[PDB]
Amino acid sequence: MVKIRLARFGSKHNPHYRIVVTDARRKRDGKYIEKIGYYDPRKTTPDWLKVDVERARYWLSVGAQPTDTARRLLRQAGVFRQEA
Amino acid sequence: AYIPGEGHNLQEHSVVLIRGGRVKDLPGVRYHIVRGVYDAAGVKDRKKSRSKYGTKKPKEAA
Amino acid sequence: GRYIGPVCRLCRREGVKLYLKGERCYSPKCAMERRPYPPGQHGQKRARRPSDYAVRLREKQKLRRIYGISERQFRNLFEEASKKKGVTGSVFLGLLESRLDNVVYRLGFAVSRRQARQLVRHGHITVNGRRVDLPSYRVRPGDEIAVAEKSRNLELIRQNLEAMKGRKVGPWLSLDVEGMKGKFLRLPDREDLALPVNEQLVIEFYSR
Amino acid sequence: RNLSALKRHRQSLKRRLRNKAKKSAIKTLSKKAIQLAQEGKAEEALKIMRKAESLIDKAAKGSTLHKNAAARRKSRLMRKVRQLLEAAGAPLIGGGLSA
Amino acid sequence: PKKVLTGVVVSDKMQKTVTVLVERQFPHPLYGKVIKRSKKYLAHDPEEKYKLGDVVEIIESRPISKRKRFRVLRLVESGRMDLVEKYLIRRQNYESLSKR
RNA sequence: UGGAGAGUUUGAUCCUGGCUCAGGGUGAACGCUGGCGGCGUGCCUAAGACAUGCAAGUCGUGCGGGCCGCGGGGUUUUACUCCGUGGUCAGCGGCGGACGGGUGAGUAACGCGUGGGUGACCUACCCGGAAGAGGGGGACAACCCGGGGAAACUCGGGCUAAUCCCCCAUGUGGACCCGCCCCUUGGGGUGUGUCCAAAGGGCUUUGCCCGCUUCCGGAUGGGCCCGCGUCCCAUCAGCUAGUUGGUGGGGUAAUGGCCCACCAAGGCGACGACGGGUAGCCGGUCUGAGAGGAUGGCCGGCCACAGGGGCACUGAGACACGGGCCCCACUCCUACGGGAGGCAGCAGUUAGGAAUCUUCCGCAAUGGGCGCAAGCCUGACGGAGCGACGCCGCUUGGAGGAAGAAGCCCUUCGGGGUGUAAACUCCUGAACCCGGGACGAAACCCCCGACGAGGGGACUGACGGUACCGGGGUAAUAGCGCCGGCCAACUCCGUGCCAGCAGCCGCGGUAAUACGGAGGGCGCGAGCGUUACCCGGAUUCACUGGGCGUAAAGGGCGUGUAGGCGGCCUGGGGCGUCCCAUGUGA
Ligand SMILES: [Mg+2]
Ligand SMILES: [Mg+2]
Ligand SMILES: [Mg+2]
Ligand SMILES: [Mg+2]
Ligand SMILES: [Mg+2]
Ligand SMILES: [Mg+2]
Ligand SMILES: [Mg+2]
Ligand SMILES: [Mg+2]
Ligand SMILES: [Mg+2]
Ligand SMILES: [Mg+2]
Ligand SMILES: [Mg+2]
Ligand SMILES: [Mg+2]
Ligand SMILES: [Mg+2]
Ligand SMILES: [Mg+2]
Ligand SMILES: [Mg+2]
Ligand SMILES: [Mg+2]
Ligand SMILES: [Mg+2]
Ligand SMILES: [Mg+2]
Ligand SMILES: [Mg+2]
Ligand SMILES: [Mg+2]
Ligand SMILES: [Mg+2]
Ligand SMILES: [Mg+2]
Ligand SMILES: [Mg+2]
Ligand SMILES: [Mg+2]
Ligand SMILES: [Mg+2]
Ligand SMILES: [Mg+2]
Ligand SMILES: [Mg+2]
Ligand SMILES: [Mg+2]
Ligand SMILES: [Mg+2]
Ligand SMILES: [Mg+2]
Ligand SMILES: [Mg+2]
Ligand SMILES: [Mg+2]
Ligand SMILES: [Mg+2]
Ligand SMILES: [Mg+2]
Ligand SMILES: [Mg+2]
Ligand SMILES: [Mg+2]
Ligand SMILES: [Mg+2]
Ligand SMILES: [Mg+2]
Ligand SMILES: [Mg+2]
Ligand SMILES: [Mg+2]
Ligand SMILES: [Mg+2]
Ligand SMILES: [Mg+2]
Ligand SMILES: [Mg+2]
Ligand SMILES: [Mg+2]
Ligand SMILES: [Mg+2]
Ligand SMILES: [Mg+2]
Ligand SMILES: [Mg+2]
Ligand SMILES: [Mg+2]
Ligand SMILES: [Mg+2]
Ligand SMILES: [Mg+2]
Ligand SMILES: [Mg+2]
Ligand SMILES: [Mg+2]
Ligand SMILES: [Mg+2]
Ligand SMILES: [Mg+2]
Ligand SMILES: [Mg+2]
Ligand SMILES: [Mg+2]
Ligand SMILES: [Mg+2]
Ligand SMILES: [Mg+2]
Ligand SMILES: [Mg+2]
Ligand SMILES: [Mg+2]
Ligand SMILES: [Mg+2]
Ligand SMILES: [Mg+2]
Ligand SMILES: [Mg+2]
Ligand SMILES: [Mg+2]
Ligand SMILES: [Mg+2]
Ligand SMILES: [Mg+2]
Ligand SMILES: [Mg+2]
Ligand SMILES: [Mg+2]
Ligand SMILES: [Mg+2]
Ligand SMILES: [Mg+2]
Ligand SMILES: [Mg+2]
Ligand SMILES: [Mg+2]
Ligand SMILES: [Mg+2]
Ligand SMILES: [Mg+2]
Ligand SMILES: [Mg+2]
Ligand SMILES: [Mg+2]
Ligand SMILES: [Mg+2]
Ligand SMILES: [Mg+2]
Ligand SMILES: [Mg+2]
Ligand SMILES: [Mg+2]
Ligand SMILES: [Mg+2]
Ligand SMILES: [Mg+2]
Ligand SMILES: [Mg+2]
Ligand SMILES: [Mg+2]
Ligand SMILES: [Mg+2]
Ligand SMILES: [Mg+2]
Ligand SMILES: [Mg+2]
Ligand SMILES: [Mg+2]
Ligand SMILES: [Mg+2]
Ligand SMILES: [Mg+2]
Ligand SMILES: [Mg+2]
Ligand SMILES: [Mg+2]
Ligand SMILES: [Mg+2]
Ligand SMILES: [Mg+2]
Ligand SMILES: [Mg+2]
Ligand SMILES: [Mg+2]
Ligand SMILES: [Mg+2]
Ligand SMILES: [Mg+2]
Ligand SMILES: [Mg+2]
Ligand SMILES: [Mg+2]
Ligand SMILES: [Mg+2]
Ligand SMILES: [Mg+2]
Ligand SMILES: [Mg+2]
Ligand SMILES: [Mg+2]
Ligand SMILES: [Zn+2]
Repeated sequence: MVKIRLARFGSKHNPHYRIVVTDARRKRDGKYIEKIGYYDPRKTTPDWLKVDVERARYWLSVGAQPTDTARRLLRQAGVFRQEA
Repeated sequence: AYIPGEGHNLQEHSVVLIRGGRVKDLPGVRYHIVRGVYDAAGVKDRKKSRSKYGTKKPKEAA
Repeated sequence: GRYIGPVCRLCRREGVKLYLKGERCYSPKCAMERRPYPPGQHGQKRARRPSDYAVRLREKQKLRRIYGISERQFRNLFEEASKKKGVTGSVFLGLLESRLDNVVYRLGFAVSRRQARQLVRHGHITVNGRRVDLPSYRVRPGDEIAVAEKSRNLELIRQNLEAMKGRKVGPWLSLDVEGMKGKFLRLPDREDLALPVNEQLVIEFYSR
Repeated sequence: RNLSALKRHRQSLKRRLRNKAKKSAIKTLSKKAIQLAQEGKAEEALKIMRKAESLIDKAAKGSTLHKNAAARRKSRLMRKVRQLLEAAGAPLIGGGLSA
Repeated sequence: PKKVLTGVVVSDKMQKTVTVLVERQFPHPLYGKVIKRSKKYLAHDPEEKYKLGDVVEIIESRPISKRKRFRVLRLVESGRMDLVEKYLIRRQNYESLSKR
């Protein structure tokens, strides 16, 4: 099924994952369906994360699927707080 | 093929390597021989342009 | 790596003082007030009308030999400068001065550029409070260049800073002599510093 | 010197021998109706044609026939029989045909 | 949208089928001179009504047959066997270029 | 926001014109030499052949057995079945193995690029909506027994489990025939007839969860078709029998001459058919002022192939690298009595070659599959390893230091040069020594709240004690090319058309700035050269941007086919052309 995961960028010993929506049968650094933010597991930038919640949950309404590690960020990004 | 420099050690069944580049004075020969390769030893007692002539750096004083 | 060896000979190959030495290339001569002629056996011999090429070659070596920087790193700049818009020629020296080892020579921390390199290299120089042992480092507006604590002494630093009293700094610099700190205020236009070098001839030499 | 997933093949045979046998039936059985509906016997034929319809649509519970397949079969089946019986025959049991 | 073209008919010697000859003017990518082209299609005509000279139209359609993926749209002006002339000459003259 | 020219035809001139150089580029190679780090990149050749290892498995929340345990049911001799938990190894069933990895052979074609079509279609797992999950039978492994073999193993006889198989029921719904309605290429709907479903397993069970079943949507991934674009030779000019159209069938998810019958005789080509040759295409890449030219290697998209061919099975999807059958060739085991294998997966071996690496570490991270979840596999991947192959950063030091030693060069023997260079005196002091030491990790999971939200807690690092931090701390690799002109850099000697240099023009005949060494100089620097190839200069295929009286070039002359081109006014159309708007051009 279509998933939401991390895609290594940047360089060696210097990750800069791109968070994106694409088919699970694609290569992790392949052609994705839609880019929706990034993340720096090194914390070496004020913008070490960013999400387009309006566009993110949409794929969830159509039935997406985040990784166990992509969840973490997604949840710890303020996209899961159901609210009322 | 041309053999550059002064004096060589090439007999009949000698191995060798081709370079490319004609002579001119010598019609019908458009290839030079790389020195200090296979059976082509560099020019002995060469002190100037050693890059070609496949001569290695000699010892100065002792 | 960088150049090493006879330098007063260059001082006089171009036929101009360039103060690559500390006191000497600045004392009575770069070995030239003695012998103001070119090195080599053919020194005291008349010269042949230098060709338009040899002129641009000479006027180039001059400039590069001044900052004592390899032909590598060197042309890289001109291209980066040339890449830009405006004048490039002026922009060029802009990128030349921005070097760390350069700022140090100007800010009197050292007398010679080659002495300034040893400083930056060994780690006796600072930048906004950082250990920057890289002479290639390019500096911008407001950058603070001081000495590190492990070094804020050394009988060689006090001498250099001391000599800097009774002397001024560029219209694009400012030194806190008594504190060991300096600042890069702005990029020095062609005016801000005059030199035996006609850039325009260096621009031509690169459009082979 | 291999993998145990060689099963898949070792299985895939059964599924083969399974829906192969299931299919040889449909063919010989789809014939009955054809032959009959060709020769008057509307009654006895229009019970083989309901059956045929079975085995066909029944088959769609596995990886034998699927998609518009069973549909294309009948489409040509319970349309071919109606044309045959149309010549003489005269209908007898719509048991399968919304005439 | 389904591609739509305007061409003339030169053949109907196929049971249910006609051959339409199309043209298109466009500048040369390197010399910019406005030039013409040509492409014969196999037009589907079930009710074989159209004949030669029929300056008609055609529409992109589902595969009728191999080589035949175009149905006929409408007439644009029948009775033009004049265009079918210069086309007939061309193929006519192709027996004068033979390397024999 | 972008453009340089020079050398060589003559005694000299102008022109034409070719050859040559300076420039940038490369998956490179070769010579001489070679210290550090970082980030890239590394079989272009034999898509030749490959030992060994590894590269896809997973679920006991589908079943029965295996022994092993294991706390331990209960009694007519080595424990017992009873239990549960397991631990499981194989067997049954489920999911994946069609993704991910490699290669460029083939293909000049709807393969690709770009824009569209499908009222001619499929799509498992995922999401949403509606309805269901009623009963009744059966098989094969496992296992016991039997045969053959050296093996591969194989067959044979008889039991048994289920989410395995079968039948009936139920039909929310779906499927097809006909009529009808709307739309209108088989789209939606209607009526009537007939056909069609299911699966249980685990529980902090009596309520949830993990699944099952049919349908209508969502999403994603596709298939098929179409317009335009896609190299060289016309010294390949004619090609075609399923060939072109038809009818009707077979076939598929479905169109199609895809396949098969029969009907007709068509279909294609100088707008280059057919044929031979070369080639995987694009994003991009290199060069260029530009337009162009060249290129498709790493990374990304598509295609194709998986020893050479053919084929079908299973399946949602393959005609399937690590799945199967057959033929071929090749190779290997063998007690020869017979069987085995497919590196263009990761490394490595071998051959070929001018030439291209470790038979390394780790699943810590990211991604993938299986699972309720721990957890499991993962030569994808993260890293480390080798190669100045590339770009980048870094070092072999810094100040002072003589009217300026020695040595070696020239010399008119007065002197000039190497040269602040060294020495020498101070200064710092990369490497190394000691301690410290990571960011990369947070979730999944656990408790609270209902496993929702939220909060809290905990786990895990391959790289490796590595980057980096402190301090201690030593002056510590320099090589290569050129110095006739183009083109930057000159003297002595040796040599005497010899030995030799050479991109071009040309150097050497006893005074050679052109050979060979030396001194000195110019140019670069862990590089410097060489060879080869692409663009540039070449405006030298000239679209931008050239020529044909004598420099290469007007057909020997007409007639004329196709083709290109076309006079003054006015109207319709608005193809070309032009503006705006919008989509696409990741
Ligand atoms: Mg895919
Ligand atoms: Mg979470
Ligand atoms: Mg500018
Ligand atoms: Mg230039
Ligand atoms: Mg079912
Ligand atoms: Mg099937
Ligand atoms: Mg010239
Ligand atoms: Mg002449
Ligand atoms: Mg002459
Ligand atoms: Mg010319
Ligand atoms: Mg070159
Ligand atoms: Mg290549
Ligand atoms: Mg090989
Ligand atoms: Mg071979
Ligand atoms: Mg377990
Ligand atoms: Mg595969
Ligand atoms: Mg792949
Ligand atoms: Mg490889
Ligand atoms: Mg690779
Ligand atoms: Mg061909
Ligand atoms: Mg062709
Ligand atoms: Mg036995
Ligand atoms: Mg039996
Ligand atoms: Mg039973
Ligand atoms: Mg039933
Ligand atoms: Mg309908
Ligand atoms: Mg049932
Ligand atoms: Mg159980
Ligand atoms: Mg495909
Ligand atoms: Mg048909
Ligand atoms: Mg199929
Ligand atoms: Mg057909
Ligand atoms: Mg048909
Ligand atoms: Mg036929
Ligand atoms: Mg002709
Ligand atoms: Mg054409
Ligand atoms: Mg042609
Ligand atoms: Mg061919
Ligand atoms: Mg090829
Ligand atoms: Mg291109
Ligand atoms: Mg580019
Ligand atoms: Mg440009
Ligand atoms: Mg271009
Ligand atoms: Mg190409
Ligand atoms: Mg490759
Ligand atoms: Mg690739
Ligand atoms: Mg092979
Ligand atoms: Mg698929
Ligand atoms: Mg496979
Ligand atoms: Mg296969
Ligand atoms: Mg395939
Ligand atoms: Mg394999
Ligand atoms: Mg093997
Ligand atoms: Mg390998
Ligand atoms: Mg290897
Ligand atoms: Mg060899
Ligand atoms: Mg590697
Ligand atoms: Mg892992
Ligand atoms: Mg994982
Ligand atoms: Mg799980
Ligand atoms: Mg394994
Ligand atoms: Mg491993
Ligand atoms: Mg790797
Ligand atoms: Mg290195
Ligand atoms: Mg080398
Ligand atoms: Mg002196
Ligand atoms: Mg001296
Ligand atoms: Mg010194
Ligand atoms: Mg000390
Ligand atoms: Mg410690
Ligand atoms: Mg874990
Ligand atoms: Mg928490
Ligand atoms: Mg926490
Ligand atoms: Mg340490
Ligand atoms: Mg230290
Ligand atoms: Mg020293
Ligand atoms: Mg040179
Ligand atoms: Mg030069
Ligand atoms: Mg000169
Ligand atoms: Mg001579
Ligand atoms: Mg002579
Ligand atoms: Mg020489
Ligand atoms: Mg002499
Ligand atoms: Mg002479
Ligand atoms: Mg020379
Ligand atoms: Mg010489
Ligand atoms: Mg010298
Ligand atoms: Mg010299
Ligand atoms: Mg090189
Ligand atoms: Mg240029
Ligand atoms: Mg022109
Ligand atoms: Mg001309
Ligand atoms: Mg004329
Ligand atoms: Mg003449
Ligand atoms: Mg003439
Ligand atoms: Mg004439
Ligand atoms: Mg004429
Ligand atoms: Mg004639
Ligand atoms: Mg004529
Ligand atoms: Mg005419
Ligand atoms: Mg006209
Ligand atoms: Mg007109
Ligand atoms: Mg008009
Ligand atoms: Mg637009
Ligand atoms: Zn000086």
